[PDB]
Amino acid sequence: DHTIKGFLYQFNKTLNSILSSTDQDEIQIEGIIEDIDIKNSNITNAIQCKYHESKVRHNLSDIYKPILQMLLHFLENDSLNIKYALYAYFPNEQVGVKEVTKSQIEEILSSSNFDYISKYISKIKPPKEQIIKELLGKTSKTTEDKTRIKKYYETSKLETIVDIDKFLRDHFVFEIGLSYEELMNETKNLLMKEGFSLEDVKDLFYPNSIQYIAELSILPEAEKRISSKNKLIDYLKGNKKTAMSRWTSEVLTRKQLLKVRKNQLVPSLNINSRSRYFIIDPDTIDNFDDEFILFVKDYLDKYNSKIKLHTETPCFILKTDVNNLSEYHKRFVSRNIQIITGYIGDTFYFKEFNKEPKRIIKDNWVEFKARISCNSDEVIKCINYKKCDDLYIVGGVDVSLLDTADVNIENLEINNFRELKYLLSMLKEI
Amino acid sequence: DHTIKGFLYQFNKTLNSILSSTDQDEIQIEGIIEDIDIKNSNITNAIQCKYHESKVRHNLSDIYKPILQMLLHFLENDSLNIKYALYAYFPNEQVGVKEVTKSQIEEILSSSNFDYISKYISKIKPPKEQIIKELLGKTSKTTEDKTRIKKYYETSKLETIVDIDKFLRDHFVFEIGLSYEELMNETKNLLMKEGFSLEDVKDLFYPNSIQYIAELSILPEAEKRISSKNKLIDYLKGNKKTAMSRWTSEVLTRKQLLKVRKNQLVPSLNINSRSRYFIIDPDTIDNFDDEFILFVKDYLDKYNSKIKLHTETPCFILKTDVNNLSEYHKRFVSRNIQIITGYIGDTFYFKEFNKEPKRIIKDNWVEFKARISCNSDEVIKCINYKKCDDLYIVGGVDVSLLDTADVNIENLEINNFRELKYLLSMLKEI
Repeated sequence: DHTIKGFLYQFNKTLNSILSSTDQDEIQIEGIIEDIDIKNSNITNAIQCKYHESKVRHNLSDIYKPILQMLLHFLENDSLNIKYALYAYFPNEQVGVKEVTKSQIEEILSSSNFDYISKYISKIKPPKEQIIKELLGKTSKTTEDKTRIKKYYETSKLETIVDIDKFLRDHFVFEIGLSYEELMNETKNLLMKEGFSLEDVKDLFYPNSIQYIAELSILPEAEKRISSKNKLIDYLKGNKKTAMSRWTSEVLTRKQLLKVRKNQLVPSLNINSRSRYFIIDPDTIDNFDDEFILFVKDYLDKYNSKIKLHTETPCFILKTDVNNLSEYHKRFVSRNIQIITGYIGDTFYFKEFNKEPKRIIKDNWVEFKARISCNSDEVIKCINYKKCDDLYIVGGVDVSLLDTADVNIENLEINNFRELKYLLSMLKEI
Repeated sequence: DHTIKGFLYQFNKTLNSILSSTDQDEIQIEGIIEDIDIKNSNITNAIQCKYHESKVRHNLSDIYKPILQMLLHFLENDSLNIKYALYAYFPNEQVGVKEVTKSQIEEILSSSNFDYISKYISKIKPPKEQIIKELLGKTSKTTEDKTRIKKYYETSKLETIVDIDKFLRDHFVFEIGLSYEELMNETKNLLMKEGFSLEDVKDLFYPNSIQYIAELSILPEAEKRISSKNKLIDYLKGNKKTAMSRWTSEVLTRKQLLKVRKNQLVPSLNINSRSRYFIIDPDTIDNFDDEFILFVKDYLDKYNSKIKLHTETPCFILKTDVNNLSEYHKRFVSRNIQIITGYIGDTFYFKEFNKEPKRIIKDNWVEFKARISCNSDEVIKCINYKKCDDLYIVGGVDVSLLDTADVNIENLEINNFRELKYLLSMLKEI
């Protein structure tokens, strides 16, 4: 349980650092240098997280290995402007920056542990004997070699290549961290300052952020572990918006939702001179064949009846084959409705589909009142050539090949022609 | 990463067990006996979780330690009706209950590892020599003592106090667990069976449950680690209800404020011959690039559509650079909207920007319908040269360089184009 609590404390510290950083700061979760690597414009901040709730008092030996690792990294990267930080929590130690003296650092380098001497102290303090260097260079070290190295490092005085004074003065800082509960509360309060309420932070934002940190921690690739405050905020806001939409679309009945959609669509439908295209899937509307002609007749009677005012010809695109289009053309010509399909036989003609109808105002005559065709590639090229004002999609037809840039798209979720007529304001009440 | 994945797998298994258990079952996360301690009315179920994704084939030695600890606990608690379960995942092993024979158990007790022999095998198989008993009773054991104990337990045949047959028949069960992804999917499906949707579980319920399990696991008190399905369900439902109450019914303040602001702004928007200047910061509006053109088109359709009545031209000033202005110019020209930017290449021109548009009422032609430039000093000077009636500021752009003397300033606090359309009376309900 202690390891899990330490991992949670490290994740909370990383989240707090992400929240407290600016938009220009790049932070690497489980960074190359330490647990938290904050990359600013000129200074890189490396923070090591240690949890010591079970320790009554802070001891120098508790921070031997981390300080040795930081010293080794500083020795290997002295030319880099990296600020090394050690974030360790102790229940009985006052929260704040704790100074580490040069004598304490020298005491760390004099530790009798063989692992530390072989890993970090040897590189910090190179041995002056070639035999000891060869022993340290062995991949596998026997017990006699370990004892010899330990005795040599305990008895011999070796110079320190690492500039301890400069490291402590500029590139090192030790801070006594807050408790796990206090750190979590501070992180939640930081989430509060981002416009998020306590309820939202407690329920959604904090667990999602913790899961995001945990997921980024286990990624083997270092580049994929780089995150930022803006990215986390955007991810949380997107999740919140999706949850809001999903939860809101569960209370209102069908009629209220349809009324809301109709009120949304009225302003665009009130304009006399807009080009409106409809993409319809016949299999999502009940009794499409028996009712399609009357629907088009009513639509033309409402929105394409005034010769002087209504200037734009509507277009209807259907997910069907050419033979059904010919049958619909027969049924339209039988009812004295003039349409154009762009098909002569089986071939499609560009210059027929896209021609503008001729008007004689005195005779109240328009050459054709609507365009009706199928969703073939040529027809979609015709649509893309002459971009429409409003593009209504009925039945979830694949719009992947249409150019939808700067085109107002209105997805209509209906299942019968009564609903479609109600949404387009051609009926007063269902 | 392997340890973190194993901890996540254990937490997912605990969550799945909690979901699958009945309302009368008490489950202790990180229980005294094993990882999962499900306490029924008369039978206590102990589950040990192991993750072995990196192991190609399951081996008996992989489960030596959990089985030995389990056998020792059963020996110490033979009078209790406790059923012990081993939940270990292996990629190449079929999911289901796997039988462990008595010969395999005897092989486990014959393991050559000194740690197992001294910890569990010694208590399961007591030594018949008092010297070995005294050596095992020592808190600190030297290498010679370890070697002597290992040799004695390897060479001597010792009887087993624990009833292996009864244990295997009644109090033991070994199951090959599912994969981490499969376990997570099953847990999410179980959460779906409680009345929660898939996305709701993914965004809120699953992270909340995982955080709850993690928080309960690290609790030092065993009693505080006791959980149940009803408690978790109630906690999740309370979190969902609080999130609902904070998200919905909070729109009242925003909608009422927006309605008040709209009513404030209506009187000046109904006059047909006013000059209106907009200063917009794109970073304060969601999806500015994808929605700017349609917003300008709608504003021109409502306020610059009547040639003989709408006589003034709007002016949109953006906090961007010249290249983005050129891109927007391209995009406007592609949509047959005539705008003037005042830039020929990279040089601003005073006389181009502030020329009045020509009109031919017979052909219904206006030379350009909008002015769209950047917030450069020259553009600000052009704005100051010809003073406007209404000045609208979006996003709080710096207006220190503008001559605001005797100018009606209307600051609008919005975060999306839908709200702006609502305020400018181009929509009737958000």
